[PDB]
Formats: sequence, C-alpha cells, structure tokens
Amino acid sequence: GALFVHRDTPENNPETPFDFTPENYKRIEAIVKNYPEGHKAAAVLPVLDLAQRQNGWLPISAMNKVAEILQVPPMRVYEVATFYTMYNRKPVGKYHIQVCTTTPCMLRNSDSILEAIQKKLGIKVGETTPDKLFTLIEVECLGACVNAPMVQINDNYYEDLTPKDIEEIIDELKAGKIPKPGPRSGRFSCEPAGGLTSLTEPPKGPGFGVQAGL
Amino acid sequence: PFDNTTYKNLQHHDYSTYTFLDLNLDLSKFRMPQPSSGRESPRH
Amino acid sequence: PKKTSFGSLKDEDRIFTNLYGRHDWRLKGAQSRGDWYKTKEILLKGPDWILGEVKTSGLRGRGGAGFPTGLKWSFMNKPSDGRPKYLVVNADEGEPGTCKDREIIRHDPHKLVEGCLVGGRAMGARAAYIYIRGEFYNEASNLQVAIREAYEAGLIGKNACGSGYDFDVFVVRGAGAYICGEETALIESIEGKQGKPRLKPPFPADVGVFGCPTTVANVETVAVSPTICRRGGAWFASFGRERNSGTKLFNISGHVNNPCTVEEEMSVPLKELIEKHAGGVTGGWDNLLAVIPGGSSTPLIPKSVCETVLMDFDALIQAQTGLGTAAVIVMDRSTDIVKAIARLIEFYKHESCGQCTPCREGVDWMNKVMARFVRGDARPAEIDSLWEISKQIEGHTICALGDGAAWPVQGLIRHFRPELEERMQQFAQQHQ
Amino acid sequence: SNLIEVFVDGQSVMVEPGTTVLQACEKVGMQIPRFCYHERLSVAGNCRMCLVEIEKAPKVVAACAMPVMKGWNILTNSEKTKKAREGVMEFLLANHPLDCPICDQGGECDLQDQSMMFGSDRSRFLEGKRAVEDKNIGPLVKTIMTRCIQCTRCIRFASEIAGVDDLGTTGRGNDMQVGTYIEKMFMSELSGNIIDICPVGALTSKPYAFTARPWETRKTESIDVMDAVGSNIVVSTRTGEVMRILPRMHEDINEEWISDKTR
Ligand SMILES: Cc1cc2nc3c(=O)[nH]c(=O)nc-3n(C[C@H](O)[C@H](O)[C@H](O)COP(=O)(O)O)c2cc1C
Ligand code: SF4
Ligand code: SF4
Ligand code: SF4
Ligand code: FES
Ligand code: FES
Ligand SMILES: [K+]
Repeated sequence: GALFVHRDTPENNPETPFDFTPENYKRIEAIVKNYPEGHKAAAVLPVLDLAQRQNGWLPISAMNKVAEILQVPPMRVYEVATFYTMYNRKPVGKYHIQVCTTTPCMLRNSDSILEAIQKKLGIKVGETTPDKLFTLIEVECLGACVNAPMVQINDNYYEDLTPKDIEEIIDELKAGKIPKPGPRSGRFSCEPAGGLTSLTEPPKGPGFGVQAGL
Repeated sequence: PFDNTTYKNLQHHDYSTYTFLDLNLDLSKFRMPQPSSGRESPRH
Repeated sequence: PKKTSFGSLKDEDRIFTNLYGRHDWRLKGAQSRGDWYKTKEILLKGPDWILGEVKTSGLRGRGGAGFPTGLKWSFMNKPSDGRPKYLVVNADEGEPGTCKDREIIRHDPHKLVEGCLVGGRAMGARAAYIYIRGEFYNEASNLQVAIREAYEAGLIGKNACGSGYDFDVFVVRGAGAYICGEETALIESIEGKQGKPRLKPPFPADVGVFGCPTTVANVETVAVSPTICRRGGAWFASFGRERNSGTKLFNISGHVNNPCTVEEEMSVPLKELIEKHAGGVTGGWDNLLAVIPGGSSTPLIPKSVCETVLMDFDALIQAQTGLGTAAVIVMDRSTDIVKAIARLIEFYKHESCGQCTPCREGVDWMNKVMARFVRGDARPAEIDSLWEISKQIEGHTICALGDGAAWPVQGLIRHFRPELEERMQQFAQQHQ
Repeated sequence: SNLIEVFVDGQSVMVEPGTTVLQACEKVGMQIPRFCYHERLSVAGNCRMCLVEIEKAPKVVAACAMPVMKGWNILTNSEKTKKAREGVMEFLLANHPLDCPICDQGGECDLQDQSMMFGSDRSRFLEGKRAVEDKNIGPLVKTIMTRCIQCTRCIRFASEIAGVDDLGTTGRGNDMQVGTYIEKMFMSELSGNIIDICPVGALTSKPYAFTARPWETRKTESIDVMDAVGSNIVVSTRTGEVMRILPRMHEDINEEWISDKTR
C-alpha cells in the first residue's frame, strides 16, 4: 500500500519548510556524541526519528535536512526512511492506532478488536478518519503476546483489550484525555490472572547466596 | 513490608514524546570521551 | 546426585525477583533485592574469573540460538589492539510469542545495567550499546532513567563501582524492523544503515559495530550474569539436565486460561509448565491441538508429543523443534492450524530485509502458496513442492530468518498433512 | 612461503591467505556462477548463486565472500552444490518477466546463460509475478526495473567507482527496489558503465535500444581517441554499420570502464 518512490507534490517537496527547533538542535548534539568520532552517520536513525516527533511525519525536506546535518548523501537517508516501518512518509492522524494481528494475538481474537475500531471510527484498515484524528493499520508482534489483543497508540500499549474496552479508549482519546496505558482486565503486567503462581515470598536481600570466594 | 498488591511501576504514565531524548541529553555530562577513528568520516 | 525431574523452582532461586513489577524498579529497590551488591569485588576478580564462572555455569544464549555464552564471550578475551571494544545488548525482542525481554527492561532495569558492566569487564569493553526496539518507548525510558541513577551513584561511568574500570552504557532505539534482532543486522542499524545482516566471516568478535570487536548478548543472557558471579556457577549449573542448565523465562500465550510470563527451571516438562502456571489449556488438556515451543521460528509439535517433552534445548531437538526464546504458543482444537501458520509466513514476508535471493523471493513465494492452502485452492501435489521450496531457503540464506520461515511450514507438513489434503478435497468438490 | 594448500575437486592449489573460495577455483580454471560478485566492486554476497560445498562441511558457503582455509576441499560439482544452484536460480526467475524477446539483453544475458548451464529446465511457479515501476535516470540508461534481480552492482559501482551516492535500495523484502527514490538523473562521466555491470536487462543503452542482437554483431578491437587516455574499446558492427562501443579490458589503462563520451 505504501509506495517507495517519491513524486513531488505541493505538500511534499524539497521546498516544504522544515527545520529543527533550537531545542532539538541541542538534543541532536547529544545524540551525535553517543558515537565514535568519524561515525556521525550512526545518528541517522535517532535524528530522523527526532524529526518525526517534532513534525509528526517525514517530508522529503525533513530527510534532506538530516542528510546535511550529519553530512551523509541524501539517498542514504531515503534508504533508512523507506526500510523502517515506524517512519511515516505520509501524514498520519495525531492518534496512530496500531492493532497487532500476528498469530498469538490472532488466536485471542484480535479480529474482534479490529472490527470494533472500524465500526466505531467508520474507517477501513490503512485509512485516516475525515478529521485528521485517527489512522488505523495492522502491525506485527509488538512484544506483548502474553497479553490478550493489544494495540499501540503513538507510544502507549493498551493490553488485554475487548471490543468494549477498545471503544472506551477511542472515546477517552476523542474528547481530551490520554487513557492509562497497560492491561484493561484487572491485571497489571504479564502476571497470571487469577493469582500469582510464583514470587510470593519476600525477596532475599543483599548478600544472599553469595559464594565464599567472591 | 511485603506489599505485593500494588503495581509499583507507574512513572511511565506521564512520559511524553521528548522524555527519552531529554534523559539522553542529561546523560551527556557523565559520558567518557568518545574514541576517534582518525578521520571526520569514511568519505574524507 | 543428578536430578531426574525438573520444575517447581523456589522463589529463593529465582533470578528475576521483580518479574511482575510488584516492587520498586528504581535504584534502592534493586539494591534491596540483591543488585549492585559487592560489584567491585567481581570486577577486581578479573576477566578470566568472570568468564570461568559463566563457562562453569553452563549458561547458553536466551536469544533463540542457545550457544554456550562462556565460550562466546571468550572471543573478546584477547589482546587489545588500537581499536576499542564494545558490548551490544540485544533488547530488540520481536520474535512472535516472546515478551520476556520486555519485562526485564521495565521492572528490573538495574539487573540489565549491572549485567552490562559485568559482561563488559569480562570482555574488556569500553561501553555498552543497548538496542531496544522502537515500540518499547516507555520501557526504553525506564531503562534510561535507571542508567541515570547508576551514573549518579558511581556504579557506571568513570571508575565504575570504584573498580578503576571505565564503562559507559548507551541506549539506542530501533525503528521498527524485526530483522534488527539479528546480531549483524542490529550492528548495521547502530551504524545508521538499513538493518541488513552481514555475512560471516568476519565475526562480530573480530569486526563488529563501527568495525570494532563486539559481542551481541540477549537481555536475559546479560541480566543473569551478575547473579551467576555472585552465587557462582555451581548454583546455576545445578538446575536442568546436563548442558541445559539454568532458570529460563517462559511466555505462555495463546489458548490458555492464564496467559502469563513466568520464570521456571530448565527441563521443566511442557505439560507441567502449562497446567501449573498458565492454568491449563482453554477447554482442558484434551482440547490441545499443537504447541509452538519457542516462538514462531520453531516448528510446531502435536498433542502426542507435548505429553512427555521437556522444555530445554536438547529435549526439543529430539522432537524436531527447538527451544528458541522459550515462548509457548498454545493452539486448541478450535484453531485453524493452517491459517495460524499461514499468518506466520505472512509475518516473515513482511520482516524479510530483501537482501538475499532465497528469502526475498522464497518467503514471499511460500506466502502465496500458503494463502492458497488455507482456502484449499491447490492440489495435493503442491505440498511436496512446498516442502522442497522450504529446503531451498534453509541454509542458503545470509541470516537465520530464512531458516525461521522454512521451519514453521515444515512442522505443518510434518504433523498436519492430513488437514492440508482434507482442505483441498473440500475445495475441489465445490468447484468441480 | 606463506601460501596455504587447498583442494578444488581434489586437485591441490597454493593460494595466499585471504583468498576466497571463488578465487581459488579460478586458479584451476573453474568459474563459480555469480550474479552479485564483480572483481572490481566490493563483495556483497546477496545473490547466493556462488554457494559451493566444502567437503565435511554440512552448510554450503558463499564462494565470493568466504576466505579459503588450509586443507579445504572445494566440491564445485557435487550434488549439494548443483542443488544449491538450481534452488537459487529457481528463486531468481520466479518473479522475473517473460521479456526475453523484447529485452535488449537477450543473447548476452548472465541470467539466461546461467539458467541454461546451472539451473533447472522448467518452472513450478504457479502464482502471479511481481511488477515494479520504472525509474527515469537520464537520456543514456534506460531502466526497465521489473527485470532487476536486486544484485546491487549498480549501487556499488555508482558509489565506489563513480563516487556518486545517488543509487540505493528503497523498501524492504520482496518490495525492495533499486533506484533514486526521488526523480534524479544519474549523469556522471562514467554513468554508462552501469549498463555493462548490470547482468540483466534492467539497465540498457537507450541510444542502442532495439537496434541489434549480440550474436549478429562483429567485434573489432580498437582504441578510443576521444581523450588522451587511449582507452581500449570494442567496436560492434553489423552489415557495415557501427552499432555500439563497449569497453575492452586493459589493466594498465582503463580496466573495463570507459567514459560516456567514448561510449
Ligand atoms: C530474524 C532474527 C531475529 C532475531 N531477534 C532476536 C531478538 O529479538 N532478541 C535476541 O536476543 N536475539 C534475537 N536473534 C538472535 C540473534 O541473532 C543472536 O542469536 C542473539 O543476539 C545472541 O544473543 P545470545 O548470546 O543471548 O544468544 C534473532 C535472530 C534472527 C535470525
Ligand atoms: S534471509 Fe531474508 S532477512 Fe536474512 S539476510 Fe537474507 S533476505 Fe535478509
Ligand atoms: S534480463 Fe535476461 S532473462 Fe531477463 S528478460 Fe532480459 S534476456 Fe531474458
Ligand atoms: S539494476 Fe542491475 S546492477 Fe542494479 S541491482 Fe538491479 S540487476 Fe543489479
Ligand atoms: S503477537 Fe501480538 S504482541 Fe506478540
Ligand atoms: S556471487 Fe556470491 S552471493 Fe552473489
Ligand atoms: K545490462
């Protein structure tokens, strides 16, 4: 669905205005100093992501800026942007709903969650609502398989969802508020629902089990 | 002293978009000086 | 004497004592739970002693390959030429079904950070780069906060723990590519390029990140190192069978009553693991169809094999599968097994880096064939064709992802061929 | 003195340290198949057509990139080596377009000729093929990129020899595409050389398009006079007409490249 060739358009072209704010230039200076001198190209992924956080997406002008700041050919920045899926090369809604659909989440009825969002928002997979508020896509495993059907909005994981719960998150996001992240089924973490089965005794303090030699 | 009914990891509820980089910037004062290959870039 | 049954690990022997975040993850909570204790003595003991403790410990990588950690970490225990030496901690957990590394980062961050220092001192490394996938934003922030506390306490940085050894810990975020979990694709991403794996040789221990010596260790493999050095290798080696020792983190997911992450002893029987910790299969153990022992990359096994199979590297190899990341994906008899594995092939088609021919063109090919087996729009002669196609990807690719796409298909054909041919017979009758 | 002894099909050959399996086989006159390896570009090891068996080794190694170790016996014609090539050739032709009659590379294609010698004789691909969009990189090089086999020769040449980092890979997996991403012309004085290194009809000569087939051209070896370098060329004629100019190898003058004016 996402083309990997850039054709200039009025809203996306080399003349589209982008430049890091003075605050971000200070952040870039700390990033570029995490790597050995003579390997500034190592900062493409962080800085290119920092551009997206400021701007919400990456226009062709944003990529060209990161290329000159780091002194790498612009093509080597285009390769990174097109390779990685967290970079948005087209505008997205301020709330990017990402529903995991890999098998462990699929076995626990992640199709119902997908249907719930499509009905509530009235959009199909890959579309943006006609208010620039929500964008919906399917994504691969997000690292929360032990949790029942889960989604990611921007930076937060909403886990153990049900068709009822996910609709509430959209409602809570719709008006003004940021829903609390995490499981929505009475759990707090990967813990087994129905009572813990391990780690039920006071943790042993410093110096326990230490061998004589050390 | 054995309270285990509370999720003691709630700081992340308030993290913002620039939280990660702000911590990275604050850590620049502790870093040891970086190594140098000997050139400004492989293309030099 | 040597044990005969395994499981029922005591909380007195669990390395990850805050696996559920029920206590304070910040510093002064980790210290109260045995972290950062007597670290200077371990560092001053010597790199040879630390490696000797990990070699005797029998620890093997928890990333999916299970190589002997002590043997691997010794490749960097060599004279230092002009180049620096780094340690890369692989926090890119992206294997479907795997969530163990996510919990270590967000609840026991100071165990990982201490493990970096202990692992670095063993390898004579100057700094540690922790590569954590970009979707773990909040977890990465927790790790970053913990690293700040360690620096302020003098635990890492200049004169770490008072040992006279300098060590920095950097956190680097990925940008959403499962392939960047590979040890050489992860290095390429750190260098600011596409996550495309290199060929070996050269190995990362001779030419790695920035072209310098490097070791890539999984989060779990590193977080356990400080405890091994404190409690010795004998204590850790006393668990599990021979050459499979230690305590492993399992992620029981799928069709179970209580999907959870739990720490359990190596060689624990799979039936005991599912029933005791996960509350059994949904609908009763007799409702079990198949299990993926170690995440998507490992082939599935049917019910007949799950009843007497132990969860360790060697036991699962005899069952024509692997331990992988110890993520258990359970499927009950209501599951569409063909569609369950077809979606796993579609996953690999979306994560293939495209570099090399057998996986750029083959895994996509296997996807199209599988999408026709779900519907039965094929003839039975194609099953053997799909078996050969998988064998042309396995071992002919640059990295192991190509093997990870072939193995799921092989398991399906191995243990569920009657379901494949029945599906095609149904379709043929209707469209006759 | 520092040479080490290896074996190619049992025949002993003395090679220097760091010599690859592909280069050891050259000394005995054996040419391993290849698509991505070029002796004047960096090693890539992505096409996987050079896989060869090493005796006692379960896993085939990439000849182009694998340094040869002392005492190894390279089996360039074993069943495992032959099956490895047929498997890679099968994948390489799966999505390839049936363009040979209308493709300017027909008759001198490294994909055709290594399919005849090292691949299988028939297809078992029952799906639909993949088609890709065509880039426009100038008035010299015509790009029909459905034929590209993602070998990255053009990427490494444009970068390491012409010193122009304008070509790269956009996308990922089976949708990985070689191109410029943006609309950019690849106009360097050595740009025309990506026509030669490209083993397929993805990159062809626009001035030369559709004018001849390789078997009917007569080859005359001559010298370029457009500059003072004296580059060695081959003049391709047909029925008394000059059809095109190709580079001719000379290690001491021009290697196997020529400038665009010469071409
Ligand atoms: C396609 C692919 C994805 C991988 N993803 C991970 C991962 O997310 N976390 C990890 O620790 N190892 C992963 N690995 C395994 C690494 O290649 C390597 O074995 C690991 O980083 C070494 O750590 P260890 O010493 O704990 O085994 C992956 C391998 C492949 C082929
Ligand atoms: S097997 Fe797939 S993911 Fe691995 S290097 Fe080859 S193309 Fe890339
Ligand atoms: S590149 Fe070769 S195989 Fe492909 S269409 Fe052209 S002549 Fe035929
Ligand atoms: S265009 Fe030709 S040279 Fe470039 S990657 Fe494709 S096949 Fe190789
Ligand atoms: S399969 Fe959805 S989080 Fe892993
Ligand atoms: S010639 Fe070796 S993989 Fe291409
Ligand atoms: K060509």
